[PDB]
Amino acid sequence: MVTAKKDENFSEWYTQAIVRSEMIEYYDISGCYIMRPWAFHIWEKVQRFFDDEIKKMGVENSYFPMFVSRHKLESPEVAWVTHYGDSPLPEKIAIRPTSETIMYPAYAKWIRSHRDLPLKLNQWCSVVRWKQPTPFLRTREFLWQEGHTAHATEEEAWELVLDILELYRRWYEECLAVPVIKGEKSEGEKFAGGKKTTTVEAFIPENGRGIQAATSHLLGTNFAKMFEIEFEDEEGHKRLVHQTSWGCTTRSLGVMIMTHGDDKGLVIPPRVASVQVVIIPILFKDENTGEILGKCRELKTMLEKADIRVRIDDRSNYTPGWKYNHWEVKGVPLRLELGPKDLAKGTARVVRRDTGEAYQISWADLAPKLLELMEGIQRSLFEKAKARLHEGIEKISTFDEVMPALNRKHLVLAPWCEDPESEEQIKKETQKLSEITGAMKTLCIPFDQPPMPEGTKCFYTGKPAKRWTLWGRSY
Amino acid sequence: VTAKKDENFSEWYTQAIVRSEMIEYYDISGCYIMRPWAFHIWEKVQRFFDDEIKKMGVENSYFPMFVSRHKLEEVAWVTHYGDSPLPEKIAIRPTSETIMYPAYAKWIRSHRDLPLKLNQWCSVVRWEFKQPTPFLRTREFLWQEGHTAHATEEEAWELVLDILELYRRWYEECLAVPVIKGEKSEGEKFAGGKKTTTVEAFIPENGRGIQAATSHLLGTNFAKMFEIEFEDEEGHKRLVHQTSWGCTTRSLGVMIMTHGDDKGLVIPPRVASVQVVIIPILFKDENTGEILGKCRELKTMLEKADIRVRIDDRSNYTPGWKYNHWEVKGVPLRLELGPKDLAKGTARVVRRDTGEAYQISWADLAPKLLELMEGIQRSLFEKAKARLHEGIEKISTFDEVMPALNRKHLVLAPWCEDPESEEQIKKETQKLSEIQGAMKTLCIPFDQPPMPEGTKCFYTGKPAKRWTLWGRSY
Ligand code: PRO
Ligand code: PRO
Ligand SMILES: [Cl-]
Ligand SMILES: [Cl-]
Ligand SMILES: [Cl-]
Repeated sequence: MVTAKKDENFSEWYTQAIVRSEMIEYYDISGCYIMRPWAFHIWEKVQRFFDDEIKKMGVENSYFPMFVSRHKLESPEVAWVTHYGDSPLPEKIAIRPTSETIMYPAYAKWIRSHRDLPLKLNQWCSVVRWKQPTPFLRTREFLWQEGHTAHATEEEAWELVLDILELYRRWYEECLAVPVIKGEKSEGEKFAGGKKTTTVEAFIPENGRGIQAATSHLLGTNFAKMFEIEFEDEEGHKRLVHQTSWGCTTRSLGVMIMTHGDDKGLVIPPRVASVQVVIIPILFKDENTGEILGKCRELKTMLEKADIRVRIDDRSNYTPGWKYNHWEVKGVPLRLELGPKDLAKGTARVVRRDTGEAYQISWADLAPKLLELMEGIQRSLFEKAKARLHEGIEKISTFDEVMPALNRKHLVLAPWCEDPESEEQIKKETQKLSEITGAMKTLCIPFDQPPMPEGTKCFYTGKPAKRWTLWGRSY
Repeated sequence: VTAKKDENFSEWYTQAIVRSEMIEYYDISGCYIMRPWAFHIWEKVQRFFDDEIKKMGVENSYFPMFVSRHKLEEVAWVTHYGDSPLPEKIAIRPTSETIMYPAYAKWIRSHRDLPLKLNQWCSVVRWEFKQPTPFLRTREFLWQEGHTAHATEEEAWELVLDILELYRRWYEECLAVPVIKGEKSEGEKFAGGKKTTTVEAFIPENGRGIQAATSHLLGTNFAKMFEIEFEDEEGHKRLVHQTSWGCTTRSLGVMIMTHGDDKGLVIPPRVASVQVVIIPILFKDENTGEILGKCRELKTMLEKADIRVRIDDRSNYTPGWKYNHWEVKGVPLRLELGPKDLAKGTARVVRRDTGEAYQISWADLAPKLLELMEGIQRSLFEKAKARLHEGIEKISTFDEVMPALNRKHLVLAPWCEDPESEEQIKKETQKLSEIQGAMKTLCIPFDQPPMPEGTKCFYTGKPAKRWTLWGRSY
């Protein structure tokens, strides 16, 4: 059971929710965590969804080495292997922080003709980047997928950037039921070396902080010229390829926990629940023990015929109430209870994890009714989170409105001139003002742009505003 | 491929893997990029094995790749991040055991907590490889590693054998590679384990056995080291009985070696990223769409029967070049479509393993190909199975060893299972080859021939316990 309240000590609540649901075991090396099966199931669900979808686009999986040489890599985040035993290595080598400099010389070799394009590769793997750490959200080693494509034209690459971003929106919004906002990163927050970076952003109300949930980069021709990735044209001329890079990590899991967890623990959206329905037989004295177990197995068969993922917790060595607490901590969306009274009526009692509402459902009606309940729960998790997001964003016009909004734990949407030095000035000014990390930075320039009335000044510099921009305190 | 597989096998292997586009080289020695043509085979066997161990209640997990100095008291030391030194150096994991088993000691308290069954899909780094080659001797490789804890030895041993059977199916049903189940000798088992089981394969071209996968009955020794104890139903503290089991991308190497021929790779249809390559008979600048349009219609029809299909419509290569290209990659089936094929409603299909050709009506295309594919798969297995049984000589005395070794064979010999005799045999077989390469045990096969009363060990003279399989090996 969880005892910390989510709206009181949020970080203690998070620690308790992920430990007591058996998702995480803490580790002696700061920022590394053991990922226990209950978490890994969710990761497998979202991985299967994303892997199928990118296969439909013609992306093929591959595996590149986890080590990278000093020359190919050339910064402060990179872990260096420098010794073997007590002897120093002749040349130190790095553990991959990301694989651009690992794959792209191979791309340079593999690409000769426009007939070789597009090249579309993806890798499921872990990476290492070395603030204070948080399980799932900021860890030193994390699991991810990284996709890397090369195209003959820029327009084709950008289309792929946007298709991938849409997939990431589905990953968060259709699987995890986490609303996100699509936008571009500012020039100082984008991938180093790339042309343009797009992103989905999520919000965490309890601390009012924005978090980058996934990114899709138009690399353009910048890496192509640094790695000499050229192809021959139909015309016969040599051209640089146009590249994209895109990645998504186990941060998504943390975002889901924070988004849907409550004072009793996890709430797992049915689309990623390894167990959607847990069937709990109520055995007390020997009150029709075998008939109960048999009817439970029947119900499991019947529900699996509608592709519902069902476990029967018929373990002897635990009490039913213990089983209720266990699967509630764990976040299983639906609990089905069956006792001698329930066998007598031809019904079963069903409790939704998200709200606690109980239903008596006859056996014949179980499958369609539970499908309806699961779709209701998924949709309701999403809509409540989306409402919290809508009320977490203040639209403002001048700098004076910023500190009040931030202190309500809100994001700000403000007209901005998009000058890069102004972002640094704003970060430092908001840090200083919050003293009396507290800094506000750009989360993204949203795709969905309100109208910009003629003569709207930048909310900070007074120069003409270019676009509406989403700022907040960040992860 | 110019090297001949029976005549210069090392060379044949290197040429065949590179010309097949399965791997790419890298600027850090011993590391190889797995390109999709090979990674897809990994993905298929991974999915099969993972489905089957999930049917057993094994669940996947992830453990960090670093180990502290504190917890370790020939490791790779990470000592800096950026230009900044770490306060204390950390290390890259030597074992996963050293990270998982303290966690196991924490998680297991009561008989209620058993059995615990975990698996990890990950990569592994080994820093001392002698001279590298793809899939066999590499600085980094992929694998799965399963670790379980049970309340009794019988349950753990049951799982050891169930996993071994899954491994047999991995090799034999996916990769069409025949393997032999057995238990390792005392001198070749996992160090602190009770019993190690193995599937073994055989490479006829150099006559070497190669270990395909291992499933260990660890017993209670690791439980004693790490204090993985549980309280049983009567209140007593007992030690858990552990198992571990693993299998690696070396499996891909063994498939190459088994099925490849002088033209190059032959990939079993069950795991081939492309099962059917469609080759339009065209030449540059001629494309009117008639031939490519029919090729696309055929692709759609074959994909409806869940056949994995690729069309090679590249303009700059002649059809002969493409035939050679896809044969060197080892696509099981090629479908040639040209002007007469079009003008008569047929297609010409060629099997990669035998070179036999079929003129097939478009209507019959999808059924027939399914048939062809299953045939190819079965044929690949049974031919290899025959080679395996022709490579094993059943002997009785040491006198027969050196001849059999020189026929590039394995020997099945009655043995007293004394470990020192195993190391003596390694030394002598080795000295004899030098004067003309050592011969070790591969396994004691589960399938034991009858042992006539009073048979003596082929080397020591003492009473024989069991028939043991010996050979040179990888
Ligand atoms: O690390 C990143 O952000 C990009 C996207 C995935 C690969 N590299
Ligand atoms: O190295 C081995 O053979 C065993 C397999 C699982 C982990 N360790
Ligand atoms: Cl653009
Ligand atoms: Cl069950
Ligand atoms: Cl020799």
